[PDB]
Amino acid sequence: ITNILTQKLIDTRTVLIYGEINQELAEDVSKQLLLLESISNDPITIFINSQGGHVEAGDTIHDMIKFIKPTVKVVGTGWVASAGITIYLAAEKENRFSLPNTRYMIHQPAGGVQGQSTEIEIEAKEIIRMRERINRLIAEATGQSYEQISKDTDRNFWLSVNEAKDYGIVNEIIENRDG
Amino acid sequence: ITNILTQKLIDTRTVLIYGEINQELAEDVSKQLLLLESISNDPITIFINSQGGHVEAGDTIHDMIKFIKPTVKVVGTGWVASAGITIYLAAEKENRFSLPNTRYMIHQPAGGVQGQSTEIEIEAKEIIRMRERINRLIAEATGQSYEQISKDTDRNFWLSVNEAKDYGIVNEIIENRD
Amino acid sequence: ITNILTQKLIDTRTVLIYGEINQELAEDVSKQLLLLESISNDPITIFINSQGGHVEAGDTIHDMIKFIKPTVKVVGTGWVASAGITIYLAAEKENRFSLPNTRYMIHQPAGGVQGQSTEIEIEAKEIIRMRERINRLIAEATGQSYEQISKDTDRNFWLSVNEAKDYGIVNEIIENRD
Amino acid sequence: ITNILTQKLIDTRTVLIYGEINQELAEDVSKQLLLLESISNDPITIFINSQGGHVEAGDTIHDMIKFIKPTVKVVGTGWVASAGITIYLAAEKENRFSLPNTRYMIHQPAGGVQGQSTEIEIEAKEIIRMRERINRLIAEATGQSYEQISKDTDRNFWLSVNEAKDYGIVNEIIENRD
Amino acid sequence: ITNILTQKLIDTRTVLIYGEINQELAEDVSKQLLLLESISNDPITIFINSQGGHVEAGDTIHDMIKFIKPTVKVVGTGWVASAGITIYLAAEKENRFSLPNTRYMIHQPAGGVQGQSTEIEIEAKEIIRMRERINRLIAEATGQSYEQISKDTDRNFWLSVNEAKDYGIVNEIIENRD
Amino acid sequence: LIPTVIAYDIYSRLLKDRIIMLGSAIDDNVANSIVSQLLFLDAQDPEKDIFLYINSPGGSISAGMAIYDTMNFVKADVQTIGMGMAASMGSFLLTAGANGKRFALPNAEIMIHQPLGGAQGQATEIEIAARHILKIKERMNTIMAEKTGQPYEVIARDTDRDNFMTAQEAKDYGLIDDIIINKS
Amino acid sequence: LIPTVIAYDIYSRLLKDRIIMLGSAIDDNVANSIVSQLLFLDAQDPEKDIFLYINSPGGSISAGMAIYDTMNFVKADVQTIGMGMAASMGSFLLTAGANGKRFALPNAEIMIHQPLGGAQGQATEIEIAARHILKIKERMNTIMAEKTGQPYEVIARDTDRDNFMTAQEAKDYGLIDDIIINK
Amino acid sequence: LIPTVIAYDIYSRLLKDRIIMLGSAIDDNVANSIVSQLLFLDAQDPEKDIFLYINSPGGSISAGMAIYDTMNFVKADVQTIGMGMAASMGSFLLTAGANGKRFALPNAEIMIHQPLGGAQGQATEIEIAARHILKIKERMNTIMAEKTGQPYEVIARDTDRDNFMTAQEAKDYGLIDDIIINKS
Amino acid sequence: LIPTVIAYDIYSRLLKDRIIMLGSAIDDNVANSIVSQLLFLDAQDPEKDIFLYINSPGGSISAGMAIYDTMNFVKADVQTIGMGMAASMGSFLLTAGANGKRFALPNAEIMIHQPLGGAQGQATEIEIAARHILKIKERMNTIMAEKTGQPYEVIARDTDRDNFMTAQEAKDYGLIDDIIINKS
Amino acid sequence: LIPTVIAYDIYSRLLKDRIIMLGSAIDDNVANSIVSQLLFLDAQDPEKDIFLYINSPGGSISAGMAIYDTMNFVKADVQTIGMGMAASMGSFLLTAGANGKRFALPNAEIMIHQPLGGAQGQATEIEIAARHILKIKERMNTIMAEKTGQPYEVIARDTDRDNFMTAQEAKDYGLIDDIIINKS
Amino acid sequence: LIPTVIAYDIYSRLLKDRIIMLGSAIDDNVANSIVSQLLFLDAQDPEKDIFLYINSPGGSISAGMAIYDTMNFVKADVQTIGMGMAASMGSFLLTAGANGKRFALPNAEIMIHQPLGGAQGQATEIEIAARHILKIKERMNTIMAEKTGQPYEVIARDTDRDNFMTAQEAKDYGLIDDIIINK
Ligand code: NA
Ligand code: NA
Ligand code: NA
Ligand code: NA
Ligand code: NA
Ligand code: NA
Ligand code: NA
Ligand code: NA
Ligand code: NA
Ligand code: NA
Ligand code: NA
Repeated sequence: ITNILTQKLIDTRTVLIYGEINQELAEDVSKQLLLLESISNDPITIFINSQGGHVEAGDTIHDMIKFIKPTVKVVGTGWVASAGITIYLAAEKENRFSLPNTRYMIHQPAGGVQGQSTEIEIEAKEIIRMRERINRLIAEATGQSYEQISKDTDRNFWLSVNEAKDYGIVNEIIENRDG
Repeated sequence: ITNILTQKLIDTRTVLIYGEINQELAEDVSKQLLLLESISNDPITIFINSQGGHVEAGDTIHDMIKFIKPTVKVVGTGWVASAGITIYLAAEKENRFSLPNTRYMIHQPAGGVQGQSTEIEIEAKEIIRMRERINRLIAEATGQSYEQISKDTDRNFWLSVNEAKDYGIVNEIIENRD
Repeated sequence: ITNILTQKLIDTRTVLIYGEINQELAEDVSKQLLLLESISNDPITIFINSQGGHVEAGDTIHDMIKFIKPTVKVVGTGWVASAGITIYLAAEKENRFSLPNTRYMIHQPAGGVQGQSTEIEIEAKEIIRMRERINRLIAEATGQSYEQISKDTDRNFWLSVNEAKDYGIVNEIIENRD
Repeated sequence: ITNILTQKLIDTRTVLIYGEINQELAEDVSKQLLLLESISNDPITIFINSQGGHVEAGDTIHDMIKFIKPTVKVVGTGWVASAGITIYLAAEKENRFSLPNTRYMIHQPAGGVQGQSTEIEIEAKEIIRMRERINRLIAEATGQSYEQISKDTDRNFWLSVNEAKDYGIVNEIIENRD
Repeated sequence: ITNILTQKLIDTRTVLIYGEINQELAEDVSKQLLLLESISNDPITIFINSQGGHVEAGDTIHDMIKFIKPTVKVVGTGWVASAGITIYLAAEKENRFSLPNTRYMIHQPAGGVQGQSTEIEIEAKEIIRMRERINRLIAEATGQSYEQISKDTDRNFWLSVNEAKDYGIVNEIIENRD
Repeated sequence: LIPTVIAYDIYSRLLKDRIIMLGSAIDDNVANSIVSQLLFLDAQDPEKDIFLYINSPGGSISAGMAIYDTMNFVKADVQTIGMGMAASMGSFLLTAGANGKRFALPNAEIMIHQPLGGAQGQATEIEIAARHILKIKERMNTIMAEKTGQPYEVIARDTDRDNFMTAQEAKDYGLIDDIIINKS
Repeated sequence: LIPTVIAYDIYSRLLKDRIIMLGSAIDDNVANSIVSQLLFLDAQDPEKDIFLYINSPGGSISAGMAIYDTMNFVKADVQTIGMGMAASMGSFLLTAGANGKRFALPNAEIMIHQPLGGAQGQATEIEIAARHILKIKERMNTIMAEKTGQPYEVIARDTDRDNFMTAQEAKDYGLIDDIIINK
Repeated sequence: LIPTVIAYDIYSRLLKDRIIMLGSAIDDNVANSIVSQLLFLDAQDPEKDIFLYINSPGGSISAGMAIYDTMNFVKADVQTIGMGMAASMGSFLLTAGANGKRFALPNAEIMIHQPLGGAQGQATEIEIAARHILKIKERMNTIMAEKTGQPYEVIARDTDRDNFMTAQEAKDYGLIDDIIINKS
Repeated sequence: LIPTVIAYDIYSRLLKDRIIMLGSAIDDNVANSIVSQLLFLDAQDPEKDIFLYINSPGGSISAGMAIYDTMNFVKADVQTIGMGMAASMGSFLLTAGANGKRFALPNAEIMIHQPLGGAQGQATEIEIAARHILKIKERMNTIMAEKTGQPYEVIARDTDRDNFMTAQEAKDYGLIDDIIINKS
Repeated sequence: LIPTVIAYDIYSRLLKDRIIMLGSAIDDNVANSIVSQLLFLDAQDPEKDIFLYINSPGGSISAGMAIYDTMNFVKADVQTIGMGMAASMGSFLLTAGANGKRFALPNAEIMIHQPLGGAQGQATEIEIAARHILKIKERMNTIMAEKTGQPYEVIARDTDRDNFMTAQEAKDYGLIDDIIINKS
Repeated sequence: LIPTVIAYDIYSRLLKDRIIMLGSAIDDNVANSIVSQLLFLDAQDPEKDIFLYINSPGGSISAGMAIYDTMNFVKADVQTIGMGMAASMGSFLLTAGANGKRFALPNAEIMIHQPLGGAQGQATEIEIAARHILKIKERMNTIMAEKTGQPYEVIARDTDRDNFMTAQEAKDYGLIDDIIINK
């Protein structure tokens, strides 16, 4: 009877990304996505409630979503911020949904360095590049120009569910499964 | 024999939301709701004992309750506060029950910011919006006007089980399964 | 053979409430009670050894005991205090037992507030109400008048097993299963 | 049904190396690789997201990848740095892939010593040797000369996915399973 | 299907000793060795990646390797140091292998004492004896004379994989299973 | 970095000109110092004005109340000059200066406030604490209403939450009598 | 080192020549000391200039504002000399010196800045704090615009994030009047 | 143990002979003391040389820069004597002494250095910090090139990592003018 | 618990008789005090001997080196008296006293020592630190070889690990000239 | 509670009568103070006796050994008076007083002791530490055997563990010469 | 905050009238101060009485024993006045005052006590510690029996656990000679 039970979980083709984005979470999601892919090519639904976290962990989840054969649909819930947005934006525009009570936030990446000028300088060049890479990724998936994203992510750019729709992040706001 | 046992748990179609509302709890509830939905379209009962917590986690549980096909019934127990209320109010009015020894509390959201004026200003606009969103959600589910909720949530607004009924939060106070 | 073993545990229809009353414990008890209820309508025995704890968690367990169909019998053991008493008093008087080495304690609820007068004032009104609600609950289940309970719970009111019997908390002191 | 499920995991022949490289992680990877090897000689895919960590743990994973019979393919994802690079570079050049959003970093090893000159001197000789061993390993797998790697790893040498390709670390940048 | 899976792990006759040598690790290894011995008399392979640790825990693993009937083969990987070396040197010379990226270290034991002269004196005699016991063990397994080992372990004596071979610690450097 | 110039230290030298510096959070220690200084200056010459500079975020209500009562007790007029920040008990003390002799420098911040406190223990203890702080709030509002010329309800309304004011706003409100910009 | 000389301590001796050393983070304590020193020096001789050396990373805005208002209050001209670092409130105080009497030593760093703060509690409390610090930002920018000769929008733009300047750049900017090299 | 010999403490007594002891890590506090001592000694007699003993591992660049600018500001020649260790800002200050009057004792260690710092926050903030410290590095190298007589590129190359020197090596490099062995 | 005696404290009183007490771990602070005392005593009378009592477990090598160089710098002979414990830099300073004027009390412990240090960071940084401390070790051994009359190899051998000595053993080694038992 | 009396404080006043109070754990700091006091008192008048009051639980052996050697060094007889507790190094110092001039008050506790220490590192380092402390133990026992008149083996036996004694037992043992009851 | 009155502080001023304040827990530091004060006062005038005010919860037995022995050592009579609390070593010292000159103020609390201590290590070490503290207990009881006039067994019985007394009870018991109310 745990036969018909975890079979039921796996039949939903549903992955939950709730909380801080880190390498552990990236490992769980990767496993689940790879597992679901080998079962069938049917679509996968991802519910995202994330404030963000580790950008490289976000990159992995983003790239894995595009990597697997099955079409991935995303549903934003609660909030989707920073690295969370990167993950969210991995899905094709037609497949980017949001529940009504969700807010969205994009910003430039943050970090820290201590040491010699040379060390600081090296890490500065690196975070500038990262800022550019993420901004281009956002621009591309969203329809906005690179310079628009670049200007908006200067500070914390909060968007209500409706503004996220207008901005090109969210495609369709849904309340029901359609049922 | 664990066959007829966890089958029995799942046959109850019952979800317990006890304690602090956070993303972990939102994940558990989401899993349980999605699991129960794929089994059948029979009603689901949620018992809530929560002081609240993370508002976005509360939003997820709220939206998931409305998202799934099965009708969800809520039973308030002990206390239902803040984000807990948001979850509670996801159910249709006819389906909002309370056990006798429960108190209810709505208030405006809280938070913190440190940094430059610009950063503080940005986060201030954001919490004002959140206050408005939640107040409208409460007003809508409850029957009260936006300005009434807005005025009442200025400070901690505690309600006894009977006052929560009068206010439009609770619909029916029950003691037995009938 | 774990077939005939956990079947044996569940056949006892016995729930243990040992230690601090909190929301986690309330969740365990709720699950066990709901599980036992769906199996049959046969009586359930609860052994309580609790110093108390979270009043709202105690309220949930109290209300759940009354909520389910099966008759619940309580056996006080070691000590039953505060929120523990509230749980204990959920059972009908005929069903309230105690083991010989048990002591009982009722008192008014406690808490803390920090902030503005308004915030303190709000929380004060709330704890006064809670004190009244619990005192009435005790009075009702126990046979004592509200003002008697109100006077006695002013400070820690400790009762030996025999005094708890006289007071209307305990009905029958038992040593054996019979 | 957990029959067809973990069978499915093991059928993927996929190992995930996510996070800090340490001896615990080396043990997990070693177990998985040895397990997969005894099942069949089919290729194994390793996804690496690692900032690095313990060099000797990295050495073990590197050597184990070469030790087993099955051909190992590596896919860099997120970042691959320090000890992570050593692991990545264990695969033959034809089998070194990267996902689009990955950056790469090589640098000289770091450490600490406290005590007498003699003790410090001994550990200094040791870290110089380690620097040389790793630089030669990088040079060999990458196509660059020892002196080029030696010059570049003087400080943190960050590479974008495209530069990592030009440098001889990454062979093919992929977006899909094909 | 977990039938053919952990059967596969146990069919490898492989034990991993990764990380700090302590009594817990000694217990795991002892269990695994005793388990494998009762299954058959086929050879056992031990992969060692260890910086060392507790000398008495190392002694137990060393003695257990010699105690069981099956021939034990050791493969040094990453690093093998202190108590790790003692374990490594339990295997007969013909059976002592190393992966290419491994370094080796022998040194005298370390410790601490606080108290009266008498107590310090007692513990000093004890650590001198331990130094002698370990040095003789190393000398015996390695082919070197007691006085050579004694002189070399004065400070941290680091050896590259090739020097460890020349020294008599490692017998054969391998890259593949063959 | 507290200079001793001629031996007098810098605050001692200013005290000789009847200037008291209240430049920290108000606690029992600070209160006792200020009170002693007021008592001393009045004993020396009850005819000459005292100058109380206030740059305080506030603190203990009872501690500030000791200063307040001493200000009214001494025969000498206590002039109050707000500089930097006068919040909570600090602004209360600022408003408590002698009539016509309450000033603030042009960019001084003034903040008024409902009392802050805590309550722990049983319901009875919490009620005792609540009733006590409510009483404190009410007599504070009453004294402020009196010193500003505002009606009680206005003070109660305007101190419900942190209320920040410019020196000019404090003047139009009645907390201070004028703004000193230059020595004229 | 807190060395003495004749039992005058070294700062007391410098104060006798009307020199005030502001060489730490500005808090209520430091502010009170500086204010007292300014008040004392003006009482002694309102005709002679005061010399305020500034080497501060900044600190409390209100604390610095007490010093600022006292500088304008006293009849004596307060000359400001920036040495080492004058950041945030430190550079604000530097610019607040008497006209034509604001200096910096050649290698002094000057940094200008948007106000820093915090906000905790309910939405209403956070809004109160946000409105307050925004008001502070605006009047600070206004005073700086006035002292430098820059238009308000320029100050607002240039203080959005940490803005480091050489003494020469500060002079160009109108934060100081001249660079001091010798005596 | 800070001895007081006649009323003077030992450093005060040495200051009377125009000797300043810089014998700790340089922070804002130490800087202010040294600056005040330099300012005081020059006010007393602008004609007589000042003697600055340096035994410091360095510290805050801006703090040391206050000392540096004050050294050049005062009319008196500031002689620098390195003892024990003069590293980072310590060796910078050592090289900043008056021409021909920069000395070190025979076994003094001198160490030169690229600037150390930190950067936290968003990419923009990190860039601001990086640009700032790079600017600092460049003007420090420029001043050192000037004081030593070495070309800029040589200073930049030689300060890339910790560079330890004997007194003799420092003399050959242009950092100091001569080594003192005895009083006479 | 530092007692005063006649406005001198006890160490100040002893300093008036040209006695310096080095009775703690040597750091930059202690070094600066000792250096100042040596400089002061020599300025007062370059003809009279100075008496440096040493009871130290050692400390910073560079700090001690400041004291060492100052001892040789001053014209006055610095006599050294070891009491209790003279270890590491303490025993180095003890051996550095004027020829024929290095003493220890009968039960004083002397301990000689290889330098202690640390190295952190990348391989290059660790190498820089290793080379530096090795250089320090070698010049320390050289100075000790010179002061004791022992050949370099003997000093290197005997300081490889903690080497404890009685006053008699130190005398026979060449570390001290004589054992002081009674007053002259 | 450190009171002054006339410009002296109370210990300074007692020092003027040649009384030294050793009333704490013995470390390098305390040792240096006691040593300086002994050196000072002997310089002032080598003919008059010194009075060393001992109330100490002991402490550093080398630190106490500095005091011990100084006691024997000075020409003046150092009388020792044990009060309260004289344990470890405290009782060693008590026994070290001039012959016939070692006293204890009637209820003073005396405790004798084997040396305490520590050893960390490699086997070689631990052996070095063990050999060192054993050597210390043996010379301490030797000095005690000499001062008490007990044979070495008796001291070794009786200091194996904490050995508490009454003043009377200490006197029978030879640790002290007599007990003082009154000022007669 | 130790008030001064004229370079004398308040305790120094009281010491000039031969008054010693013992107003804290007794440790080696406090003991040394009290001992020095007693030694000093007796050196100045062996004929005049000393006044020792005691307000102490007790502390180190050996430390108090230094004070005790010094009290008996000095020629001057040491009067003891108990105020507030005299417990453990505090009450022992109170009873140790000169005969007929041991007083307490009316509301002073007196508490008598068995010795407190600790023992750590091997069985031998614990036995050594136990024997030592037992010996201490026995000689303390003996001295108390002597000063109070109570038989040894009575002291041993009555100090088994914390024994609190009023000033009146302390007088009846023999710990003090009389109660002082006024001057
Ligand atoms: Na896809
Ligand atoms: Na629903
Ligand atoms: Na029922
Ligand atoms: Na392979
Ligand atoms: Na075997
Ligand atoms: Na008045
Ligand atoms: Na002015
Ligand atoms: Na100059
Ligand atoms: Na000399
Ligand atoms: Na003598
Ligand atoms: Na007497």
